[PDB]
Amino acid sequence: MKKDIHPKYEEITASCSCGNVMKIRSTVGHDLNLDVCSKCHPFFTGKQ
Amino acid sequence: GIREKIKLVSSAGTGHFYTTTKNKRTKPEKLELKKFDPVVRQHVIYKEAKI
Amino acid sequence: PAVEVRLDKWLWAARFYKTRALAREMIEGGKVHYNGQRSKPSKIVELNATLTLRQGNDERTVIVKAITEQRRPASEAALLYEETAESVEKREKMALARKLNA
Amino acid sequence: GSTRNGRDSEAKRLGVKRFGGESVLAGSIIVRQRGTKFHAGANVGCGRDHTLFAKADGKVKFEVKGPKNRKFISIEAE
Amino acid sequence: AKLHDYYKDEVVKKLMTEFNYNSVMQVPRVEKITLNMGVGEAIADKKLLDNAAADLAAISGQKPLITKARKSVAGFKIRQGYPIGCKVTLRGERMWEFFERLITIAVPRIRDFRGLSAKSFDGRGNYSMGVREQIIFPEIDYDKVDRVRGLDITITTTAKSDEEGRALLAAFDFPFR
Amino acid sequence: DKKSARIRRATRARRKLQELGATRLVVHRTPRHIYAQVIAPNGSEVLVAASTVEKAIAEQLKYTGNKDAAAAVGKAVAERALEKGIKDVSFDRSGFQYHGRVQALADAAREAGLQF
Amino acid sequence: MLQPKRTKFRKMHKGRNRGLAQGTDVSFGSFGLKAVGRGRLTARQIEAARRAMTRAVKRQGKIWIRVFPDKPITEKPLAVRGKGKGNVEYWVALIQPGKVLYEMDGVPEELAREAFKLAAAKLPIKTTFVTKTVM
RNA sequence: UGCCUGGCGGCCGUAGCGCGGUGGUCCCACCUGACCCCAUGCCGAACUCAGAAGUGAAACGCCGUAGCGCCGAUGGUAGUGUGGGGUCUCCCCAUGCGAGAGUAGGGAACUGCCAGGCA
RNA sequence: CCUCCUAAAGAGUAACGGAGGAGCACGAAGGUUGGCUAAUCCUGGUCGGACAUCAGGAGGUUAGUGCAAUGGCAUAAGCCAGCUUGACUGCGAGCGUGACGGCGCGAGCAGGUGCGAAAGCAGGUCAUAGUGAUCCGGUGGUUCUGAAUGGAAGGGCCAUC
RNA sequence: CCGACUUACCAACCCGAUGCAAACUGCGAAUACCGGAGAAUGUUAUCACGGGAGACACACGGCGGGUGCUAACGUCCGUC
RNA sequence: GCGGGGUGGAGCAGCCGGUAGCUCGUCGGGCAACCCGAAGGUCGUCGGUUCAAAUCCGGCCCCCGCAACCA
Repeated sequence: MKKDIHPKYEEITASCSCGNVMKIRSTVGHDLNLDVCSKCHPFFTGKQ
Repeated sequence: GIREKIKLVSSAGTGHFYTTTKNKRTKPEKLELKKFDPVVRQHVIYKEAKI
Repeated sequence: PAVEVRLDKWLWAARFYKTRALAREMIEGGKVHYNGQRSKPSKIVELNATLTLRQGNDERTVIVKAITEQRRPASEAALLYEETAESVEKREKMALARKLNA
Repeated sequence: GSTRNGRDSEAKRLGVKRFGGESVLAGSIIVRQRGTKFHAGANVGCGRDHTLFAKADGKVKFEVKGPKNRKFISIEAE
Repeated sequence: AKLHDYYKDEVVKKLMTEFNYNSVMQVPRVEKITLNMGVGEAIADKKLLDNAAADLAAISGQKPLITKARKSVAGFKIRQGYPIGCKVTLRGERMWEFFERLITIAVPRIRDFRGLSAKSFDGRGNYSMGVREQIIFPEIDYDKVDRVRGLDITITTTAKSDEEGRALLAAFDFPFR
Repeated sequence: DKKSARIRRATRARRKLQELGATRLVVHRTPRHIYAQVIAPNGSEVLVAASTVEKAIAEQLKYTGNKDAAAAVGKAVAERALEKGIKDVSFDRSGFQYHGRVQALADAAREAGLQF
Repeated sequence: MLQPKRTKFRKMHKGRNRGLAQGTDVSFGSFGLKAVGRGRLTARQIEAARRAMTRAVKRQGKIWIRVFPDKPITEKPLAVRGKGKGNVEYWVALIQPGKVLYEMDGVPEELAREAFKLAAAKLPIKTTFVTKTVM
């Protein structure tokens, strides 16, 4: 992988109102707050 | 045609020169190249000059 | 190879008159003046040459260098005829006189 | 009665100057051609205009070789 | 590499029992993820391509390769030798991490979401899907974005055909509807 | 199709060298081993060969796929070549970029006294 | 009238007409009209024979024309000496012996012979009637 | 000495496609990691290095199979050199050469050098 | 002046015969080293639709060649990048083509250089058109000559307009 | 929507069958031409150098052709 | 027989490989003169080249300047 051309990429914690916590990498830098998580989406849950 | 003939004068100070062509419109920059010069016998840098 | 320009042709390009026939009629009537004197339609307009044109009731004097055979939009006509500052002042003087008359 | 044709170019004397089995001195032009119709093989050089010339004395020889079945000229040394 | 070890432990055996494969690597695998757009409206301004490139530098985690006009098309007013979009290819740690981002955060985030078609598989096991909006991704922000934009996501899988493709994505729990 | 691509890129130097008619030192590179041969101008007969698959060289080396192994096989082929009396060859890149283990092979053969 | 929709070259050399024909065997139908001598059949001749046959059979049998005019023949206008090749006037098909000119199916042999006899009078070359052969 | 594998060739479709099957001790391939030698007009895809956990899936090799490709007679036909002739825009005759297409058919390559694993 | 056919399977071959181009372009569009392979079609995919870019498959050069056509081109002569000026100086075994003037191809030798680790390649471009004799003068270098001698003017040789 | 409904119907590519080409060729002669070896024959018939020219308006016929109307005792080429 | 032209209702550049515009005519608005906005071609017709024809080539229709002369 090339040296210094690419944007900064780092481990970041992502949080959601549903409350699960998972480790993920992104270029965003500051912590991420999500309206909908995967485990709380109605279709993925199968409830609706 | 549009290309105008020019002389590449040896920088060795021996007066030898080459003749080539170029067009002034697209490439207004000076032409400079390392070409052989028989009288001094060495590869010396030639700069263009008027014909 | 400069292309010669007629006086009525220049006027028609400048849009002063609706048609070249009207330009010829006005020139032949003596109302139009070139260099402040009566002139025939055959006369040639020249760059930096005064055109003491008389249109309607207000005089104009232009010395424009850009002469165009082709009639242009009025936005271009403003550039086509120069309308020097003295001519502007004289035109506004004539306009004020007309307003006083009215 | 005017015609737009009547124009042609002088013929260029192409073709095979030396045919198979002919003894040629070094440097003799073997074939003059447009494009590498005959390719360069052993002891044969290809000039800039795709002419082929013997690089050594011997007997010229045509043959068919290679996956493309192209013709090759080579000087059997002698 | 959470999806990487997901694949290594349990998706591999799930697919192996489900299709009765003799050799382990016979299970289909996801070789690469490719993101690309047609920015054909870059013929008006060159700079808008730079914004596209920066946006997906942020989205993908690597500097996009600009794409090139393959050949002239007059009907679209483009001639050969013009940049008309960008692309980014993701493999390995990045390919998994982006897949994780997709499944976890992106696929919830599309408005009016009713599913993702199962008919989008090409026919040789490689899946394709189109993303209309970029705000769905966490990295891109709504306030500083320039214009509504989209992209396409292609996943390439050594899978031989459609059913092994859908089985792979189902085992990874990719939504389908 | 790595093999076909490699043969394609090697063919130009291959046929140019065949045209010159010089003795050709061919190198093969593989993730596990590395082979070397010295082929006469006609391209048929092989004069001297040496590879890390051979038990003679294999048991000295820790691993047969590394640059040190490449250097050892290079020294071996050079010694065999000097024994038979070739003393000069033309290297065959063989589509392998002149770098890494092939590069080490070339340097080992050069230091061994083989002129190329 | 039959004419090529497009051609690479507007004018073509006169050429010659040696050799025997190809496509001698009737192939597309039950009956056919052969040629016995060399000739140059114009598009007008083709059209005239076509009309004669079609009307003779009264739109019952299906018709095939195995010759197409594709050689442009030029003619100088009157009162000219030299000065380049003349304009194209009509198109012709070169015919050698054996060339099945026309072919018919779906009609009794007797009426087929009648129609072909009527049409052969419009052509310049001698013709004969030939039937389908299994091989 | 026999089988199998890798490289380098000879030859350039009887030798190449398609379809089915088979191979992992050695060899090959895929494959694990890549901060570094090296590289991505992004990507360890390619190239490159460090290795040997798994496998023969893909590729590769090998065996079989005419759905193709390909090769291809004998006979006739076309053409034509020389001489003669006719009803001379075209033919014919003696003699020499003799196609192309098509038919019967052949066909799933053969082979040299070196190295390695097994018996 | 160049390409094709007429042109009759070596070369050559006329017509107020049939058809098209030239009077350039390029210090990179040259040299070398390394790398790569097209058109077209099908399927899937946001704007995007017949044709934009992405992925895969079929196909195998039907693409591309700076400009006409022919002949070439996968070892690529096609496309990309790094470094560079061999678009060098003096010669030239031999040969092609012309009545001649001339035009063309050229391994190799010497000096020096570029690329390549090296083998090697490079004396312009894929080739064939992109041209102008002699005279008369112009410019720079070189005592070669210099109408008594020493210089100069002019002339000469080389480069060049 | 798919599934297809008849045409006033038009149908691209592909497939099967039949032709045509000077500027089409995945095939391909007879002749001619270049070279090599061999016997017979031929007044060196061949090449080079030198002295002297003439000639550079051709015609018809056979064969292969362009133009013409496969007209001309027409015109322009190739070979005899 | 040789060359030119065929472009909003009329007159016109362009245009001459790179998405059709100007004046007048019409309408409306500003204001007889003058200024602004809009509808208005599908480039004489049919084919070919090109990634693409107002553009470039072949043929066809009409109109224009010419010559169709010496015997």
